[PDB]
Amino acid sequence: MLISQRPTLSEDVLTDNRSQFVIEPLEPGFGYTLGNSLRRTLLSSIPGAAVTSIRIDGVLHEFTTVPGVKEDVTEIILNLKSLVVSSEEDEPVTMYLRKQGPGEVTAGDIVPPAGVTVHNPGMHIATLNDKGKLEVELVVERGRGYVPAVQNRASGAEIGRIPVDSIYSPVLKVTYKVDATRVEQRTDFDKLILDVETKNSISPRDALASAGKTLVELFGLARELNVEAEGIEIGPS
Amino acid sequence: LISQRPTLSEDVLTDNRSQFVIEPLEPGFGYTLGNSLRRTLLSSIPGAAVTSIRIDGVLHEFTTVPGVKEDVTEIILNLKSLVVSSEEDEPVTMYLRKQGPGEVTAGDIVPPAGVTVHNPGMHIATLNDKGKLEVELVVERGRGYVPAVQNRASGAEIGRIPVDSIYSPVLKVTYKVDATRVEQRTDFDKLILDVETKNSISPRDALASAGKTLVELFGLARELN
Amino acid sequence: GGYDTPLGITNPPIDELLDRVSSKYALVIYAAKRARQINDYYNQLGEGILEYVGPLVEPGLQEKPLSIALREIHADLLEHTEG
Amino acid sequence: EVQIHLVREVQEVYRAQGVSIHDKHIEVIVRQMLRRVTIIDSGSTEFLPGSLIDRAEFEAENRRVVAEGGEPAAGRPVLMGITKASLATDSWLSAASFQETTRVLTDAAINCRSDKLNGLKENVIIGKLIPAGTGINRYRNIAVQPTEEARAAA
Amino acid sequence: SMATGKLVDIGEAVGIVAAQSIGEPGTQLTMTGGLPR
Amino acid sequence: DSEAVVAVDAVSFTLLQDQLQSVLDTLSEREAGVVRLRFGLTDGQPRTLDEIGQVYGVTRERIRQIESKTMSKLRHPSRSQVLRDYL
Amino acid sequence: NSVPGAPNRVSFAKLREPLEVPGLLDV
Amino acid sequence: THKRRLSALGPGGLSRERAGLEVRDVHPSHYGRMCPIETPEGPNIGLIGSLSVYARVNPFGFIETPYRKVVDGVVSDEIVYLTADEEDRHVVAQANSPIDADGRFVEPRVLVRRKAGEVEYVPSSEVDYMDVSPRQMVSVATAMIPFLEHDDANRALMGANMQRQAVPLVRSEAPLVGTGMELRAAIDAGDVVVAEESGVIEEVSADYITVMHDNGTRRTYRMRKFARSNHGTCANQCPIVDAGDRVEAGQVIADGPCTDDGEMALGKNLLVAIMPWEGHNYEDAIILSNRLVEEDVLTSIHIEEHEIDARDTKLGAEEITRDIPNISDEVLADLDERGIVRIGAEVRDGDILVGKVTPKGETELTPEERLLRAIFGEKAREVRDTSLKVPHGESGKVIGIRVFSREDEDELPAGVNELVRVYVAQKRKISDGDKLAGRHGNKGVIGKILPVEDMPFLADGTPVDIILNTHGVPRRMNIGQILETHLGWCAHSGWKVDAAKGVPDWAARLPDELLEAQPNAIVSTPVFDGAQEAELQGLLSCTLPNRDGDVLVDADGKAMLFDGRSGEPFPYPVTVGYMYIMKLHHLVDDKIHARSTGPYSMITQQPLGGKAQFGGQRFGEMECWAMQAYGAAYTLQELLTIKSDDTVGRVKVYEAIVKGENIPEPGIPESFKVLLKELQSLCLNVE
Amino acid sequence: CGLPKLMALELFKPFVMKRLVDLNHAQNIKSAKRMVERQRPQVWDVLEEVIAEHPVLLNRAPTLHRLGIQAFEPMLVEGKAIQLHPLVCEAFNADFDGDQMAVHLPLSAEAQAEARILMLSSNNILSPASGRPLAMPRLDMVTGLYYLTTEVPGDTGEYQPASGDHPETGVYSSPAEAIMAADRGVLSVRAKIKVRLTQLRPPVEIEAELFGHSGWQPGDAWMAETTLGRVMFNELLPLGYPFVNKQMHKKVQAAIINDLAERYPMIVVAQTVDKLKDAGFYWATRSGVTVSMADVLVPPRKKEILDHYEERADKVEKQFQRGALNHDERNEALVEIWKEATDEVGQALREHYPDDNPIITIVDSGATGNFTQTRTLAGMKGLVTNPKGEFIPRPVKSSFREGLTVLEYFINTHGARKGLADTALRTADSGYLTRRLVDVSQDVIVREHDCQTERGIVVELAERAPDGTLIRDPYIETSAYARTLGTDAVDE
Ligand SMILES: [Mg+2]
Repeated sequence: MLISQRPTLSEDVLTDNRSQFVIEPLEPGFGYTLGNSLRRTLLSSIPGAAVTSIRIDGVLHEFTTVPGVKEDVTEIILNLKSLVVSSEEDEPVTMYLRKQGPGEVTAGDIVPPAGVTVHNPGMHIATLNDKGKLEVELVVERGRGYVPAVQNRASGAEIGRIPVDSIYSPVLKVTYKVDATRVEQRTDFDKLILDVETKNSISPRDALASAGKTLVELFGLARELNVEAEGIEIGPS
Repeated sequence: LISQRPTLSEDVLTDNRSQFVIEPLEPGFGYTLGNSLRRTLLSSIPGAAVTSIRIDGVLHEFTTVPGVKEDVTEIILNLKSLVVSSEEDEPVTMYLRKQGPGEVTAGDIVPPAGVTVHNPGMHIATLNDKGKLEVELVVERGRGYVPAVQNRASGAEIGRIPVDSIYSPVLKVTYKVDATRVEQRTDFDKLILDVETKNSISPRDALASAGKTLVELFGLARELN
Repeated sequence: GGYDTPLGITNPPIDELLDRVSSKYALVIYAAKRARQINDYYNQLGEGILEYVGPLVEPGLQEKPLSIALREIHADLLEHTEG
Repeated sequence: EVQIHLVREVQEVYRAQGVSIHDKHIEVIVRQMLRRVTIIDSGSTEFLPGSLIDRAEFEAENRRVVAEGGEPAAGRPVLMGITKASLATDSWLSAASFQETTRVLTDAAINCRSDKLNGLKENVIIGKLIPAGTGINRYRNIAVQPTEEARAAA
Repeated sequence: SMATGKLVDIGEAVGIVAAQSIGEPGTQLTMTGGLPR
Repeated sequence: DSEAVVAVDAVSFTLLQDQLQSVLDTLSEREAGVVRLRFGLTDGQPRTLDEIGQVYGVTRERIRQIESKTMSKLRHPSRSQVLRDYL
Repeated sequence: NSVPGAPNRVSFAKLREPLEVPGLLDV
Repeated sequence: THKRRLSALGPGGLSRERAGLEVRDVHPSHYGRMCPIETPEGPNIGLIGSLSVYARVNPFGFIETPYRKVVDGVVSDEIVYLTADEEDRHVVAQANSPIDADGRFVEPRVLVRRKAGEVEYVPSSEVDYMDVSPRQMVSVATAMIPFLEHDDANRALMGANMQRQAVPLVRSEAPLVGTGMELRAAIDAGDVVVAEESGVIEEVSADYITVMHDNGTRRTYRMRKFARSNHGTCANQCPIVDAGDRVEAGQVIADGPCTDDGEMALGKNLLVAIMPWEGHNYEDAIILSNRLVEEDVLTSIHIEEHEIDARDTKLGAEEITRDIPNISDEVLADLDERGIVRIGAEVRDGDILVGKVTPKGETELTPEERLLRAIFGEKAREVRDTSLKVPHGESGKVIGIRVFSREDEDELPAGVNELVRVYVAQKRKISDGDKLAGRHGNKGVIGKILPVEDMPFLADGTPVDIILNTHGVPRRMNIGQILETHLGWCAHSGWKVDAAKGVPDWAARLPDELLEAQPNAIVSTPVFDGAQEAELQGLLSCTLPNRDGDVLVDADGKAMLFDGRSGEPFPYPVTVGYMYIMKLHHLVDDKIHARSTGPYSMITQQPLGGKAQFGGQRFGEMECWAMQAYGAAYTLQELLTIKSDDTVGRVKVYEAIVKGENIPEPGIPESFKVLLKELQSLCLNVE
Repeated sequence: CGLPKLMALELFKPFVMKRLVDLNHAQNIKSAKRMVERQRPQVWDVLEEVIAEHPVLLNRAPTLHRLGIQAFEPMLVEGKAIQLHPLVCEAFNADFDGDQMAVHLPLSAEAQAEARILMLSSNNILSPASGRPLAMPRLDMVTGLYYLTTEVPGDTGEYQPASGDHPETGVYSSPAEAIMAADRGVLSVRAKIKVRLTQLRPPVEIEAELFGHSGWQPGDAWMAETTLGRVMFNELLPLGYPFVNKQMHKKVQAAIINDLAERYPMIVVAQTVDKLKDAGFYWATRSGVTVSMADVLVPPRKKEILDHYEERADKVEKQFQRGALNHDERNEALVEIWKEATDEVGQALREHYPDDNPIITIVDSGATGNFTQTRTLAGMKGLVTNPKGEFIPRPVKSSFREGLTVLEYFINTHGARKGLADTALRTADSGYLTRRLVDVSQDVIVREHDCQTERGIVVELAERAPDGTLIRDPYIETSAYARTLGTDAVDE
């Protein structure tokens, strides 16, 4: 069919990584039809990397204590989890974080092996009391979406290694809503309004594009059943 | 990361319905994808339904035909149950003459070449001896429900009777996911979808049209950015 | 301060408007007389100029006069003296 | 004590039904009840004994009468109900719309009582703008002209 | 003034407001011990 | 009251008068003066042919000639598309 | 029952009321 | 129910105000005589009652009542019509008393109604009169409320008053659950053509039925097809038999407006949830599936009667014809050659239903008008134009015209020549604003008509039709709606009590032929003798599946609704069920109204009054108080001067708006000037 | 305000006539009038531009108090119903049982100014009677936020700190990760967790502790153990506002909105109220407050309680039969026994319902309905009034879930109809009182910024306690609050 009007994606750009997309107008009502799907696709369909298992010498059994530092183990852990780091190896790569003497360890202090690339080198991770030794090993594999603390597949994977959560999604928060643009001459067409806020690994402009490509591939499965099936053709780009 | 993209196999149950199993998917994504397809299928699948009829002995919708058991508005509601699928966009017109005592099924509708009724056994009206029913039906491609296009807004004569339209091959749709989500995080959904068209076009035919509409709309935000 | 943006009828924020008039009533008559002046301005463009000045801020495409008056009041482009 | 009694005794009811009414509203009402005084002794100053008059106007009459020879009229407070207080207003134009329009209007005629149109019920009736809200001259006669600095620009 | 939160302005017909506020919740006055009181 | 002002008719009548003045003054001076003095559009009284002649010093025939010429002139779709919706 | 063109509406009533409802327009 | 009405007010009777609070009460002698539930909830409570189901008027004008005289604890059948007095002398039992299958009671002690209405336990030796049956204390309407004894009297009253306001739908489905009264009080309504003498159908149509009696003589029942009711509702009667069938005497043979197969049917059976969905069903509102609008499940016909006459005036004679003053041909296209419209022509607000012209005489023209007439060369046409234009906000086909004529010798009032009435009809869909309401008082204007896809659907994709709110259920004490909902789901899906090992305990005293019940099978729980709660649970636990292996409603009576809009499921199971809801006659189109300048009163110069004309809403004293309390002075002056009374103010303001100038300052109101002249007329010098 | 376009097109008809004669859609005024009469298509697009920024009023007879009239911004809507915003129904006293509103229209420039500044809705939050807020959330949204902010211990993914065999597994690196988790099936919205917030000003104590001066929130850091639900809630409130971390009961929400309205500008109070409304509905739906008759749980030991008190009242009646106590004595004795029985039944009932029972969730949250109504649903109706006013000594003994008997319902009807009739008479007399009051005090208007007197009454203000303390007087909020001191409060 003829779409009878053409939707548009007029991006607006808030603070650097919190762009706000809109779409309008839409047949009543496809707003919800694609909004929730696009939300899930953003939050849980874009490839990305994260830390998975960190290990801290000196912390063998008591998971809340660290010599020479201020923050206990849990503060170091939820510091590490917010470490935007992209990787291009489809396999778990280890990393090493060392810094002796008193001071303030930062993201730049981790010495990344080949392939990985931190995207926030100036990040406050912890502080060292007095000549402290902080020996850390990170494991940054890559996946999709969000995967909770993967418990040991074996009985004991490693006494030193301690698992964490893994925020694979380059998007961090997405929210939407719909409206009622031109209910009379446009006859109640809806207006989707996204709010993607991605970590500075990749911009929302590209995150939305990758999500769109994944969704169009996914519905390609449906469309490749009767190619000669009359659908609602939107018209020329 | 789960490196095997999804696949849409099919399970037939009858002619007018069938199950689609789509797997694997990302966790917590099966329900959303299912509702997406459902909202599409159930609201934007173009079909064909009668738009307006005109019976000889009647000037409007609020009277009765001499001989017919039902009255005109009853006939209207019964005709608003038909399932007929056109092929071109021009408003075709099917005919229905009938004389003498007898039941009047939709099978008695001689379609012009290009359309086809998919349930001739439908009841329409029961006549008596003196009954003469002679009605013209108009058929038209469309998508989704649309109310009675008024007469004065049109140029029709006094004889026409507008009728509501239900342009919808689909009849009922549901789904359910089977997320394994074992304690290894190798998790996936399995969107077992369920479709039941109203016999006008097969379920895979309808699902194709829905998927095509989606592949268009999501294409809007794909690379236009 | 940065709290959120109004929309439609509520812009400018009355809690910034009332920062300038003594009470709200004076704000109402203030906006009303300024709006009537602006309307006289638009109407008297038919004949020659007169001392009726205004608007001052660049008005919207099809924007009522009262909204222009309130936005000007918010911008400190007017003065009033109570009776 | 009578004020403190009326306020508290109404608040007793409105609390018992579980309701909030700030006391100042009831106070504004009661302050109308306690406006007038009775005239037990006219002295020799233009006052009918057993009659009712305003406390402020009573004070004014005595302020005048302490000069030109003293006969201070013996006044007493009266707590008169809301209805009788309303009916004995100053504006016959208002006082006629409350109760027994005919009776109030006829003796307003016999007094030849000029009204001044200061209330609200009068201005609302004769279309004149009400003396309240934005009707008072402090707000009703504002002047409004563009500040000189903006006039210079445009 | 109970409505604004600031000092009452200089035209508020507080008499009428008081009358209204007293006679409004009266309909909820379920009950001498009630509305006739 | 079936004998009251429809209240859109009054403003419509004012607009009628205004556009009518416009269209009449789209013509020469004598033409407008003849039309107005003929149809009382300025003093409310139809001034007859001879009176229009004496206020112009010409014959009744001159007056009727001028008015008939103006009458044929006014009857154009050009001069009439603006007016015709006022009836 | 007792009305011939009745649709068979099953009923939960435990009681057997002796009298039938009167001629509702008798009044 | 208008018949069978007792109204204590009237000539001779006591009036409204003069009637104190005493008579409004329910003295305990009203039992069995005047239903304590049904009554107008307005300012006439108590002053209008309806009779009990079984009551009967004493030849002197008293309200007798039946009882079963009992002797020795032996319940007889000698039905006695005890009056209002002699009931006191006796001691009156209860119908739901455990009779020992022979007239002997079972327990020794029995409830009884003593003289002044006090309740006691007497041993079974004093009891001499027992009730004929329960629901004796209840009127005709209230007997039709399922599960009445669970609802509070407030909401049951509201239900019995909203159950007389459903509008006869076009489809008229009977309800899954009811009482016994849906049939007897539907053939007694009169609006169901009843087979007079038992015979055989010979020929039918949608207009008449010709029953061949057993002996010779026949009969043809003329259906009423689309007769306007007294409130604008259709009154179709389609016949419900076939050409070979055999009807017994006293049988239903033609449905009425709200009858389905003879019995009452005041609405539809709509799948309903009880969750608060997205705030739209906020505080008694309702959200709807769009399926109701598509499939016309709620759709009333309406038939309005327009009427004009041609009078004999002094100046001449009014005349009905296409001849009209200045007017297009398009707006006179639908009329026939002689005025009146063509049967079938759709109309809209502002059409010419009857072209009717009257003479006007002469008026000194406006010279500008004369110039325009000259320039266009049009005549005067001294006939004034008063045609019958359809009023505001009405449309739909023109069913039929009924035309009268003095010439055709039909009698009319004097000074009249031709009285023409133009029956118009329109098929109102349901629509937000309309007032749906259950049978339990639970009412509420339609809040939003959701599309069908974004409606919380079951596991089978079956959407839900409406979505009531929960917060309206508890604090109104009308759990009759919930019990009806569960029993309706049971009546829908059909149950099969597994009598594998004897009969289950809850169904020990269920009637037989309720162990299994087919799908879509109607039931009926009469009012004070119906399904107990235990019976409901017992049914609901076995509620045989639909098409797959699917018991959609768990034993508690709820389900896992899938959200239609978002997509996820709801985290907690929601109640579903089939709740029978009517369509009250408070449609939006009968209420909406607007005015920007309309007619004006003659005597006072104010806008006219009421939706009949345009008119404008009252602006009483309380609103003046409110707009003063805000301190808004100018708006108050507006509303009292240049929208009501400033006679030269109105046209000035309309001019000011239309030209875009400033609204002028309002002049003195009109009512003040009139009041001033009245006072000066009373010899009161006002100056 | 919602507004039926078919009605707006008739209110604003002069305005639209002008605006579409200015545009060259119609040569004159007359054609535009007839065009509106026909409703040619572009008239709608003109109607939008004329309705922009032009406020309309909304009466609701009976106009009891000053908020009966309010002024909204009209925005077009399909249908023919004036869509009203749900937060103003408490002011209008307007449920949606069919009640009808009246749209007036302001015309003059001054009139529009009044309707825009004085009578707008978002500027009238607090009742003029007692300064409480009336945009405050209610029936649905109260339940919504209650369910959203409660804390369900033992729920999914809680803060379960136990090392030696695994890490804490309760902390979430921010509300962002928390929401990601909750979208997955890991965290429940209400499980007690330990987020690490950086966008919500912490409570007073933790603020003073970690930061001291003022942790200017903006970009800080700190960890507070709450639900995710409370985090999403405190994102509704403004930035500067402290964290809440409680269970958003209706009294708590009233207190929060009072704090806001008395310390922030009105344009922020309005937006926060609107946000609370949206979140309230959205979480109301996910609450699952439904009323199935399998959730009106009867107190399982109702029988024995009734039988005990029936023994008591039966011995009282037999004593009457002995003549030891007269008629009125036995009536009063039975009345007291059945009051005692109703109390015992209500006690048992309340102790029997779990704390997440819908019928009791609604009531405890303060959303609607007092416990008596739940007691009447399940349990006992207790005593029913006589038509005269006295209590019936019968008394009713069946909850509406059980269904009554004939006599029971007939006795209930007395109280019901007496209630309705008295409601009619009472609403008619309240108007009488109000009319008298507006008569008395119509001429009491503020006329001077200050009279500069020295007198003035003295208010109680939390009388001393015997043990020695300042117990706050109960009714201070109405006599003490919102006043101006005459003298100077001195200490020690
Ligand atoms: Mg209501």
